[PDB]
Amino acid sequence: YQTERFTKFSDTLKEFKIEQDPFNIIREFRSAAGQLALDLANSGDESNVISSKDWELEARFWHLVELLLVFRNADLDLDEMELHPYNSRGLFEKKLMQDNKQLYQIWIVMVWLKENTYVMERPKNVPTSKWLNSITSGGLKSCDLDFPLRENTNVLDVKDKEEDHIFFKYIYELILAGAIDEALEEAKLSDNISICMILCGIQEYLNPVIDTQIANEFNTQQGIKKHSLWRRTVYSLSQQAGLDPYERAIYSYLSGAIPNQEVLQYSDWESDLHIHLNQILQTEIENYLLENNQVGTDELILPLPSHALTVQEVLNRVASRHPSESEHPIRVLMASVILDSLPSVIHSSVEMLLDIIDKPYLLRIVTHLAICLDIINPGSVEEVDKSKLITTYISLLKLQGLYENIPIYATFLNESDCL
Amino acid sequence: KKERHCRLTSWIVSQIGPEIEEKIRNSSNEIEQIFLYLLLNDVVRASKLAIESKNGHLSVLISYLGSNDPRIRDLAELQLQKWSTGGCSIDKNISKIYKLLSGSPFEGLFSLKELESEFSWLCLLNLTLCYGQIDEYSLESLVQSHLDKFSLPYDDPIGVIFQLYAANE
Amino acid sequence: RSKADVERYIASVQGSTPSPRQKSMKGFYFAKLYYEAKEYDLAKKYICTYINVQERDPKAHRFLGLLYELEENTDKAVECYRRSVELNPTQKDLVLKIAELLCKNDVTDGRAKYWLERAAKLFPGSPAIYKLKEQLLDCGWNKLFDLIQSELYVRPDDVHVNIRLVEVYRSTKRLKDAVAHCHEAERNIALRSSLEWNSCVVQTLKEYLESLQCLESDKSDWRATNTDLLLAYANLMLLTLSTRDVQESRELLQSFDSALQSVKSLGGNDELSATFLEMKGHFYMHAGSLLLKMGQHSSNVQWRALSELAALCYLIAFQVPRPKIKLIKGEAGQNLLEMMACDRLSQSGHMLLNLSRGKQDFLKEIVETFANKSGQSALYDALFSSQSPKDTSFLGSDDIGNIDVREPELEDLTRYDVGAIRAHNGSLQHLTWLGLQWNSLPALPGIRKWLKQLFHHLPHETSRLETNAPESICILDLEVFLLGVVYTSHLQLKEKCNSHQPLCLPLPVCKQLCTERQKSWWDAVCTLIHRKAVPGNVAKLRLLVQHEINTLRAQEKHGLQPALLVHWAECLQKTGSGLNSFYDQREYMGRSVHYWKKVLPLLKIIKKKNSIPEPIDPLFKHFHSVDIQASEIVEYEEDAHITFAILDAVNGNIEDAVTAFESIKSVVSYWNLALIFHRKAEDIENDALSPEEQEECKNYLRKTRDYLIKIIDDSDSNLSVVKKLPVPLESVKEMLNSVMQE
Amino acid sequence: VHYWKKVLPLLKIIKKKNSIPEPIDPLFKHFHSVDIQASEIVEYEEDAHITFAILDAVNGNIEDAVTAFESIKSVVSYWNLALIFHRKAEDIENDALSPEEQEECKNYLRKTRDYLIKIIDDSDSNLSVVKKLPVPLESVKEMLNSVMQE
Repeated sequence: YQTERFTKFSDTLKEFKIEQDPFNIIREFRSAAGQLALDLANSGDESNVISSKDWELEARFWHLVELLLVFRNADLDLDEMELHPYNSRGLFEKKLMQDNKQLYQIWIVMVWLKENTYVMERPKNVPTSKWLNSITSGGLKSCDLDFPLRENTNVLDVKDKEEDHIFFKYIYELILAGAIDEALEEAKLSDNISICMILCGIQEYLNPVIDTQIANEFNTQQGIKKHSLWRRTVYSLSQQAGLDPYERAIYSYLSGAIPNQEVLQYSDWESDLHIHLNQILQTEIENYLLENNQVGTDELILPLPSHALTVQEVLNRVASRHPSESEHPIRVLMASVILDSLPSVIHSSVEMLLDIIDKPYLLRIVTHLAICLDIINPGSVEEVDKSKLITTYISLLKLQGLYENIPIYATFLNESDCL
Repeated sequence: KKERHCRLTSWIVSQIGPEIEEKIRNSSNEIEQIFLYLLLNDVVRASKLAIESKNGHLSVLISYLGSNDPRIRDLAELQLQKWSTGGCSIDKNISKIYKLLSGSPFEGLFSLKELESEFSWLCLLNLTLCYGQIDEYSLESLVQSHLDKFSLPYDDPIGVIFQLYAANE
Repeated sequence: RSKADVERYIASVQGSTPSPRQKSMKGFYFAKLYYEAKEYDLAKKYICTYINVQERDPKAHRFLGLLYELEENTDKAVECYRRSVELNPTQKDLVLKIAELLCKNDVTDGRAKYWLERAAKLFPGSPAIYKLKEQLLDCGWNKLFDLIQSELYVRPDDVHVNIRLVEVYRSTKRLKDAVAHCHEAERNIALRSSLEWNSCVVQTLKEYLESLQCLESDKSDWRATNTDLLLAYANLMLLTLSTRDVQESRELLQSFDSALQSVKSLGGNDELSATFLEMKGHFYMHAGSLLLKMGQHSSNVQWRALSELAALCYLIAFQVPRPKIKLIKGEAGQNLLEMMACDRLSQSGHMLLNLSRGKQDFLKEIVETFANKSGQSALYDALFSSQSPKDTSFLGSDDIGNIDVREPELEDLTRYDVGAIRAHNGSLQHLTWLGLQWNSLPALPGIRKWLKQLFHHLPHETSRLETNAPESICILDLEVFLLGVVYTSHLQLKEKCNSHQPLCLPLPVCKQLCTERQKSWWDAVCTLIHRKAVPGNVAKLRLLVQHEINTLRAQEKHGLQPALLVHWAECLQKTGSGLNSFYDQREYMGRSVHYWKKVLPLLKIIKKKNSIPEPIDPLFKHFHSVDIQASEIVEYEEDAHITFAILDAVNGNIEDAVTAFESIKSVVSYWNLALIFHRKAEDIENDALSPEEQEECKNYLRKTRDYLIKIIDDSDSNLSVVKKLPVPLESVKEMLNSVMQE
Repeated sequence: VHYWKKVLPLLKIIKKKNSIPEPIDPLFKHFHSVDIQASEIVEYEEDAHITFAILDAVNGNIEDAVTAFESIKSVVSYWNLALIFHRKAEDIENDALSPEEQEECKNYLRKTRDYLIKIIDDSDSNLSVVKKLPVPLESVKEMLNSVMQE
């Protein structure tokens, strides 16, 4: 049956033109692609695993589109936040994310990135308690994480290191996926209290009593006041070798830094891009705080880089670092959406019809995207480009023998007359 | 309340300053020094020395001292019970630092009360006031909490003033 | 305020914040009031100091640039805008300004060219963009001509540019080319609707008539150009009456009448003669509309006398026969002429009626009293000043012979409207007017046919109804839209006159009858469909349409009062229930059921006398004038249950449809019961099949006969039931004749 | 039911992929080895709803228990549905009483038979279901023998 696909997308358009909000179209496009992603994936010829991934990718694209256009377009402007110098850093961070839409967009994108991150299954047969092997062998004179750092790592049993590896890797995957609550649960429950505690430093300080404008979200002070310190402390910890590469990786991510080579070598376009947007973000916040004298000089223990990249440049670098992946045609759209250069790319792939015909999803996707765009933002895509796109896709509806559902797509030109 | 607390604790640090600096002068062990820096309510230099002496995890932990995060409090205490039930051996000063993170450094079961004989009473009171459970208590009932654990010398007047302050009701 | 009010506030904040930094940070808010007190050498230094501390504020920098603009210091003003623009790129209007000012001061530097390119991509093909393109060139005749031509290639519908082409032709005194383009451009439907273009058309033609070149060249094409002048006059008259004031409209009439008098003498049997015929009608129609405009403002005695006079004018117009279309040289020309004919009969038609509904056979009196030549002088009197020579005025010399004095037939009127939908480029003004004119009549207009005449091959319903993307726009959406526009418009005007007839206003005289929101949508979807949008503005137009789709389909956060939904539901049921084909029946019934399914939850809350959650900035204004009452709830629930049954029948659930239809003894349920009983009989009626089954088959045909007879019996007895018939009475009788002969 | 009532608030926060507040010196060591995942949440909510229904049945809210049991087609819900349908039949089955009521009483015993048969049919087919039985398979068959001889 699967050669139904176009129906689903077409179907969604029917429902829209007929209850005469348009963001639902895309939401459905997403779900549609996802549903199809499942079909080709389950039981299939290994020629299908490929086009299955091109559907999952499809789906992620629709999601990213929804998220960003919702934020950008459903922008109806709220009330400005008036801080005082007595206010906590927490509030200033919030203010920053409110006022600077460019940067919040980075947040949105990171959220999307996390959403679609793979995490291993929870490690089984985890041991009763930490470093149990070393303790049992005798030779841990101190039971604290820093003991084998104070003096040769030869202290820790091999099996203990192997388990610490399992743990820190799992925690790392969870952190990259946004699963911070799960990471704290794992830390707690796996007898890694001190690491847990480390994960608690992630929050900026708020006090509901002082920072009135969040006395709703909070009933109790929380987060840590000397955060610039925390951050250097963690970063330095991240640079100290004789720690497991995933642990160092974790601290890197937390300090707004770029994890060690041993770990980073396995990160893909999404993972890598995520890492570097995290860096942009971290740097930008800490700079925002410095420009408002909410950082205390004592805390500038160490040099961290102060110069934030632009999303443009991060993308360019990550691209050159992952050319194959970068060049994949829906991930180009992903980037195009991220930079807003989107009608830009529409008109572009339009002129590539004048090695876009070779891949099937593309001509469809661009067309339905163009439709959505001009629905949500009348004017968005050049009238001509709509004409050209629908023209060509329609002729494929004909080549597929689905003339049945051509009128729906017609509802965008007087050129429709000619059908 | 925060303002008053900060001035009181800066002042106590003014007083205990040389005592502790002397003690840091004579220590032969890095983790002990880290602890003493916590005795001067200097979280940052403790964190730094930790970092330098290659005690990095501790270093991170240290950064919590003075945020009263009850999660961290109950976790630190938990770690301490687990050690104090088997725990073949834990360094004498790491346990002290964890006990500081517990928020109840004498009020306790790994207790710093024995430090009664090694430090000015004021020095230990600083520990209760800085870590101790700042948010949940009023300055007065906090100070009172500490005094309830230690008799001060009858003749000492700065002692007397703390007692009159805590005595409130 | 004064000088004291602002300079005394100096000591107000000086005593509140005395440090230099905060003293200078108040400079912008100090300068805020000196700009209001007409102090520009002072306001300049106040803002300039705030700029000394707040050097990154795009608002302050622009404010100084706007102040240097009042000072006419271009070099200083431009630089200020630049800083605000480089700080904040979203300030599009400043990119135009910079480009606007750079081209006016000096073009020698390429910087003026650069900023003009950006200004173009921020405002695709806006009216100002070309203006700047011409300014930059100014700093030679052949050079200007090429710009306009290259500009007209991609922008043929721009009023200003085409005007400039005529002006350039006129500057080189090659007027023959000026009229030539003027003639070939009178085929453009957009330009024909432009007031300023038609004004240019009237002049460039007259200039050519008097021009030495017109006589020398030949007298063969003289008639051809002369036709366009009359056409231009008609279009110009339609527009001048609506926008311009009483004085200007009357003045245009005299030029029109002079032209008519100068043309009638030639006569003949060609396009010019045929054009004179149709334009003659327009003259009176517009003259009648012109008459009614004056009386509206005036007293009652003048109103009746003027409306009496106008009624005669519209009558004269309506009488004028359909022009001889075959007699024109080309297909475009003849179709145009006919289009205008339909417009004349339609507009004058509804006016004739609305004025005749006031009294009984009011029309007869109008003719019997003013058809007399005395009326011709009373018409010339009220319209014009008697001082002008009454000999060369067409109005005074026309032979008013045998006025038909026959009120118009609705069926004829419908085909006039449908044929004239494209008369005024389908402006929502045009349709909302017609829709309102039919709001008082017993026969309803073929809206679905109007839309088919406008957006050809636009599907009735789009397959991809799931999303609101505006590529899925359907004739139903539009039909659903116009219904609300008219239902909304009527209520708004009803409220207006209540505070202070609404039907009686002629189309030009009345103002915008729809909300600018609604008008913006229609203009957008129109430009989009007809493929006359702008590549840059495509995305904006597309979204503008998308915004309203979810309301036309009663989706998330629809700004729809329950009464308007019900009106949509029933208006589509009865619209669909009268259609012949199944495809159309299904669609219209589907949408009707859809809207019904959205109302009933509201009606149930309203049924227990609770409050409806009012909307947020609705698309169709709410009104308590038509708020649903409990007295009418049970009826809608019943009328809806019919609409459900009808769709059940069309889908195949005959058992449930009949079970429902039979439950309510309604005239409409008979026509449905009958129509579906007849089908079960006719198919099985003549093939070889079990005899017992044949008897059961005949039995259904017997039921059909009975239900049709119940319709006619109850129909002839009461008039209210005649109006409830889902199809015409004669159509019901038509079936019965065939039913019984079977 | 008590412990269930304490978990479900946690599962709901875990259902939306948030963080659980870790404990202070817990009595039973936490482990990320068995940390609950979204993949298993809907199951627990279902398995809990059974435990609710079972207690409702034991307390007397048969109407709500059956309404819940029937909602989920689980092997365990059969044994409960069957066990409670059998009791409504057995008590009313032999005393002098309205004949119409007697027919309704027998009707329940007919449902008991059917649910026990569904248990054995699904049980013999698949092993995973055999382990889900709230009581031993032979015990289910034991009742059925007596159910039908009644």
